[PDB]
Amino acid sequence: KPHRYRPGTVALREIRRYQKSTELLIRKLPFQRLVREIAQDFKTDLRFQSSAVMALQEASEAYLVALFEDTNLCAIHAKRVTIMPKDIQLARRIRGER
Amino acid sequence: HRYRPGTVALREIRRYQKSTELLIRKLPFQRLVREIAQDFKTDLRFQSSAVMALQEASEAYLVALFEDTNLCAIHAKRVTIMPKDIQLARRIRGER
Amino acid sequence: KTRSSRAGLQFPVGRVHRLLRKGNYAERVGAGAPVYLAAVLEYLTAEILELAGNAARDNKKTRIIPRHLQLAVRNDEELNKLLGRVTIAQGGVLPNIQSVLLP
Amino acid sequence: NIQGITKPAIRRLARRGGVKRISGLIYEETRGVLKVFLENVIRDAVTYTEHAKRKTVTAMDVVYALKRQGRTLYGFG
Amino acid sequence: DNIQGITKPAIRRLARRGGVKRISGLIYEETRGVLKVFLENVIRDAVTYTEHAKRKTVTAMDVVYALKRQGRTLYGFG
Amino acid sequence: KRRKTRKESYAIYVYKVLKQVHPDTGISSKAMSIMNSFVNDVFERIAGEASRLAHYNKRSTITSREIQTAVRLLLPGELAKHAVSEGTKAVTKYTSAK
Amino acid sequence: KRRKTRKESYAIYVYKVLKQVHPDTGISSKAMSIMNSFVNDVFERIAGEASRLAHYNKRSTITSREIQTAVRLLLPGELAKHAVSEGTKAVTKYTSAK
DNA sequence: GTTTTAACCGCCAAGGGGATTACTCCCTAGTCTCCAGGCAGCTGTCAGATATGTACATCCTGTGAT
DNA sequence: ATCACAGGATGTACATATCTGACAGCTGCCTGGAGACTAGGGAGTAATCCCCTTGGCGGTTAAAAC
Repeated sequence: KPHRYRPGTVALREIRRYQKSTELLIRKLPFQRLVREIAQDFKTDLRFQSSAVMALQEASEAYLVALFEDTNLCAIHAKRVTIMPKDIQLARRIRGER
Repeated sequence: HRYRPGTVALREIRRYQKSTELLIRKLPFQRLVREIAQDFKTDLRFQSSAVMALQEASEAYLVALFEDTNLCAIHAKRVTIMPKDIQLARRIRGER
Repeated sequence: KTRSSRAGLQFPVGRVHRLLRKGNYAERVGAGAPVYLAAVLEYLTAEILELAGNAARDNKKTRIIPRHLQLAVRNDEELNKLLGRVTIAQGGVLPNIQSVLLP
Repeated sequence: NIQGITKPAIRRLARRGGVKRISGLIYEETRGVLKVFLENVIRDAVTYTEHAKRKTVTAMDVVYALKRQGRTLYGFG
Repeated sequence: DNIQGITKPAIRRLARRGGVKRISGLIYEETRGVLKVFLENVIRDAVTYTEHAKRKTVTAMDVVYALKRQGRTLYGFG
Repeated sequence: KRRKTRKESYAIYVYKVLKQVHPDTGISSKAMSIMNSFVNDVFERIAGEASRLAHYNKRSTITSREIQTAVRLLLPGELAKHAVSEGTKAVTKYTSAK
Repeated sequence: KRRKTRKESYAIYVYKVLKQVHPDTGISSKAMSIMNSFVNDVFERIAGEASRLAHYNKRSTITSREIQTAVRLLLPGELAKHAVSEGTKAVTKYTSAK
């Protein structure tokens, strides 16, 4: 019988690891491509400095982490341990983004 | 004759969303403002317009907070607001 | 003799005065205003640097990194309130796990 | 004087906010929140008044205090 | 179709850093949409700043100013 | 060939303060940039508050009193009072010297 | 017999605009005060955005294009484009006249 | 639904101080000159990143047991 | 028959040795800050007014309390 951790030990291990670490969690090239694709709609033939993309990635990851913390709080409020899109919608509505 | 438990609540909601006058009595709120300001500076005087502005701001803030609290209560499959709903709303807002 | 030395400050009083004059803040800038602002900036920098150095020493490091600054800011209540809407690059987040999620 | 914000007043404020059913423990929490908010706004207003060397808190002081906290209020100057 | 570049493991890692223990399968599309909206706003402000400067390169300072205008001040990039 | 145009930063002053508070602790480039940005942000906040204070009182000069009120309005609790004490000490010493 | 001091307000211009958009429609004193505060707030917002735009680009003059960029940054979409159209039309007419 | 109370309103009265005006002086903008503090540029070296192997920490399931 | 350990497996914290590149220190220089004056008006201060804030007081009843 192969060893198997129960469903939630590895999740807590990941939580601890990614809260101890500080490196960016999104791949750099896909994020740069997404930024360029979005910027295409505002002005054609735009160039980007590397520091600009790094700052955009840092801000986006910080915003997503804060939103996920709020989503976790909302899901815990509903006596759940699973985050759902309704939790994100409630968090963004209370924050005042919707 | 007795209305069922919730008809009068909806009636009051409609009445107070139609209306625009302040919902807190003027004198108790003025006394609270003076009591709070006593801890910052003594022998302070207040203009009537200042207290009216404070009352308007406080009532708007409380109404928005109660809207968020109602949303939180609905999120938890409830129709009754609880202190934990207010705490969650203030925590998501970034006040506590 | 530098104006910073007169006030016993390490931050540049003259540079702060020039920035106040050339910052489009008021028609005139007082003499003591740059001194007071330099003192306040130096005090805040000293507080954050002391807390960050404590964090670095707790992490067995001798050089302050953004993680130490983030830990120092978010662990101090007043500093967290001051920088509530500020994001520190490469600072990460605090190790906070909700009690309901623990085994 | 915090007790001057009576239970019916808090109920009316909740009704304006669309709340249909109110727990009995809402009132103390609402009083505390209102006290904290008023403490912050009044502290800022008194600071503005003291800087002005005035002894009367004006409507403009309250407006500036609210605007500093991202709560701009129209209708008072 | 670069929004799919933000893969499911990336969103899972971001949630883990946020403290989420269990993630629904519909979270990823909502997260991608929210990220797209946020990036659209920030990039729009940054491109406005760049165009006002008569430049063709979006700089880090433009991004910092855009974030500051939206109340999301960023430290470490000037 | 040609030296880059000089860009003024608060690096040396932050380093001096760090050596005052931690003689043996150093600082990284990213941390130094973060400290410089923090100093710039706080300077902008205090200066803007002082300017608004002067405008509200129909004054044309920013003095120690206006900055002090800005500090009291912007810094929370013990930070505000300690900054006030430090600044008043600095101003008193500066006026006592010359 | 002490005449009150002159307090400037946008009341007459708001009244003229109201008569343009609604001839048989009035405005109360409180609503007029609210509109005056709105005009003042938007003026302050746009002027501050233009000032920081000029400072960022190391310029000492607030021009039409700085105000245009401030309007584009601060207004939400269709409002921004219509405000830009109105501003450009007014500036063109003013330049054409004298 | 019933009982209580203080909010509100109308009125009157006193005076604290906000606002205005006049005067004057001293504090800061402005200018010129001078010099040294800080910035760009090099450069050496040691703090930390990277393996690398190891000693626990912890989780999980079987299992003996009172 | 449901509950504490036994022990195996996995992961992570912990010495230890290399090495490197980023940080701290030294140097030249130039530009911005300091010294030394003058002009002028912004602001500090005194006098005054009146207004607008505060205090009180009685009656009504709507609202608060139960």
